[PDB]
Amino acid sequence: IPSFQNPNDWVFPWLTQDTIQIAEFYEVVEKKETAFIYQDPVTGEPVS
Amino acid sequence: SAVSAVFHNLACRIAPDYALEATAKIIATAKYGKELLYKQTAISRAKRAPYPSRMPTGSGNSFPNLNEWHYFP
Repeated sequence: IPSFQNPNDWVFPWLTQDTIQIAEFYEVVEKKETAFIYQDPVTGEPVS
Repeated sequence: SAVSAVFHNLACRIAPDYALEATAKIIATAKYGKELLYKQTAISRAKRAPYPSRMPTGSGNSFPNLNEWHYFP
């Protein structure tokens, strides 16, 4: 039954029964990568 | 300062008992005197009553955090 702190108004010209919230956070890590080359045995083409 | 008013109003009221009626200076000072005693009171009672049931909350206002001013403020 999570919350954030309520983004919504506390004036409340109406009040809905449940409006319970959860926050999806996005953080950045570059990570990257290298190599990992293979061939395709299906109808030729190496260096995939 | 309340002395200078009252004794004129008092001397008028007990005058018919003595079969007399107050002179022009006594009734003039009596009315002007009691008016000066009420002068400070009528100044302090002046100020407009709170805003009506329907009044904007404005958008020139910065963060009022309320909608409607009813008899709220």
